[PDB]
Order: sequence, then C-alpha cells, then structure tokens
Amino acid sequence: MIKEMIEDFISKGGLIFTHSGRYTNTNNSCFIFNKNDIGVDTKVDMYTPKSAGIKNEEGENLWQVLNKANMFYRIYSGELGEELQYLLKSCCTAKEDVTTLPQIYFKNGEGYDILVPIGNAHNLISGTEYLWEHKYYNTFTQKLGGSNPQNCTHACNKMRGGFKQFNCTPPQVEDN
Amino acid sequence: MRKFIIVKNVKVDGINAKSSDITVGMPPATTFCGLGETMSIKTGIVVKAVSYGSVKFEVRGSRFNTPKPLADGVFTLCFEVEWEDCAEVLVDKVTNFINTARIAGGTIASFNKPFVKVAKDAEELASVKNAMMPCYVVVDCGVEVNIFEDAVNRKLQPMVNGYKKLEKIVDNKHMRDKFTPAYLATPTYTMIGYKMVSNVDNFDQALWQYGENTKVKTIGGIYN
Repeated sequence: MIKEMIEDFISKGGLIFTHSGRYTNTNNSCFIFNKNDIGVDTKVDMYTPKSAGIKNEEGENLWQVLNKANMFYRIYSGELGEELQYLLKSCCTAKEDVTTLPQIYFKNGEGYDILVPIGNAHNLISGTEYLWEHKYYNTFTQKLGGSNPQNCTHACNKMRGGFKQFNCTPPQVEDN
Repeated sequence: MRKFIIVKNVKVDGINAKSSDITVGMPPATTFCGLGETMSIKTGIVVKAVSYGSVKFEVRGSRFNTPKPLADGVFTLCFEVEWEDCAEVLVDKVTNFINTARIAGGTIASFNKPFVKVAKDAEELASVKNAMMPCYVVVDCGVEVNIFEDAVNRKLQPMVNGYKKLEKIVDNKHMRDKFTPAYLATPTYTMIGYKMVSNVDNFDQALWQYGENTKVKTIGGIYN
C-alpha cells in the first residue's frame, strides 16, 4: 500500500527534504536532503503541489506514514526491500533557490563566507513533538505556511497547531 | 594591557526576536559578534571580543496584548579592542558608529557615553567587569546531548552559536557578492546561561568572538 503512496508521490511534484528555506518564506522552494542527518528517529519533510496526496485506510497521507514509528528510516535503510528503498530515495533530491532568503557574512580565517540560512525539518517536527511529550512550556508557538499552509509544506499542512519555539528571553535588572 | 570600551544602557527598538526557526528572544552571540566585526570594519578599530549584557528586554505581546517576533530592550556592551592612541578619539569613533548601528534589525535610540577601561592583569579585569553593572551577561554552558533534552533536563536556554554548511551555492545569479564563498547553511546551537556580570568569576568566559567551524565562542571556554 505504501508502494502505491510513494508511486503517487513520484507521479506528482514529490520532493523529500530535511532542510528548506520555505520555513522562512512561503515562495522560496529551496530544498536540501542532508544524508548525514538520517538516523532511526529522524523526522523528514515533503512537498508536492497543494500537498496533494493519496490517503490510506485510516486517512493518512505519505508524510504522516513516513514520520510514524521510524517508517522513513526503515524504508531508507532497506528493511522493507530494495524496491521501496529505491523509490523513496529517488525523491530525496536537492533544489537550489536563494531568493527571498538572507545572505549574511560570517567571518572565516582572515576572510568571510556568505551564508544563506535555511531551516531544519527535524527540529520543527520532532522538536515540537518532543517538547509536547515532555510538557515543556517555556515556549512560543509560530504557524508556518502563511495564508496557504496547504501549498507550503506537508508538515505545515498537517501541523496547523503550529510549531514550538524556545522562549529565549533573558532576565532583567529591576527598577527598584 | 587589555583595553575595553564600554557602552552602558543601549536602548534598542524593533529587534527581530526570531534568531532561528526554534529560537525567539535575546539576539544570539552571533549578532553581537557581528556588530563588533562591523564596527572594526567601518571604523578600523581592532575588535578582539565582545561581552554583552541584558538590562531590559521584552518581546512584544508577551507581557501584555495589543507576524515577525519583534522585541525592545536595553543592553550594555563591552568591546575588547587594541588601541594605541588617546581614549577620547576612540570614544568618539565608537559613539559615531553606535549612533547609526543596528542590533538584529533594531534601531538604537539612546545610549550612555562610551568610556574606556584598562586591565594590567586578571585582577583589574574585575574592575573592568564590574564597570558593566548592572546587567545579565551570556555564558556558554555547552551541549550535553542535544538542545531539546538539555533544555528539559538541564533547564538551560538554547542560542545560535554559528552555522553548518549544507551545500556550496553553484550559480550566483541572485547572489549580491559573486566572489565570496557562498553556502546554503543551517543554524547550530549551544546551551547558554545568564549571570550578573559581577558574579562571573572569569570575564574571559563572557567575552565572545569568532572561531573555527563557523562558530562563535567565549575566550575562556565553557563556564565554571
């Protein structure tokens, strides 16, 4: 069944990534898949036009399936056979887009590098989940997708409740 | 001799509180290091490190009700510099830079007159350190496992400490600088703690600067 879902994912836009600037700006569409980051509990993000996705018996799409019970890593490592591994891995391609994204100078050895910052899918998805499970509330909540979460990102599309951010407020000197 | 120029009560308005996708609040050490670097660039003053302290800070909407997380605050800055001229010229230069500078997008509206403090040894460094009072400075506490589990278990605060390079940008079409090495990158983090500068034992552990592997660090390492 997940074979059908993956093939349907491929038939459409179908891009699996672990880093994207689309978390910063809605119209960005830069996607990166960092192979070093892939572990057993790695959360992964996905894009297709309008988050169009075939749904299973319980009404879940491919993104919901892959990020449940280490399914992504299990397919990626070949536990479910070489075919599924191949089909899934074909969608892990990078797309370069620097538009609307910051370009900063970070000092290197007597020189500089230009950095174009993009966000991490794992930190958002797994981070929100984790801070939820451990009742951490020293936090803000931000919603990603703008007016159209559906066309932003699968994680953005499903997680309409927003993502958790660490409240990095410092202590203050008192008046009196 | 180690020379420091201190600027008290820097009132900043309209700070971009969002430093990363999962951090909102106090601008990270990268921003203040960046500020020191910019001052050295446009002033010619050699800046070795920077210590920065929170006097006031408030994210808009977090204390009372009224897009891009915006905040306002009052900081105290301390730049370690190398300067072999009279203090007055230095002070004037720093004043003229700070007057038009920006911290994480936030406008500087007001600040005390910059003054110079000198240290012959580690013991005068205490006088230097206490010239900053009152303010809460940032000290590096490092990561034990990862930022989430550290935030829950160690009850500390995550901060951007640099970046990890993901890929080299191959086509420089929309890159404003087509010569400097450009990379797609993502934020790296450490865990930090706040301390009243007077209670910080070794000042070098609150003096931030650039370092290897696209990171910022303190001169004296992890806090004790």
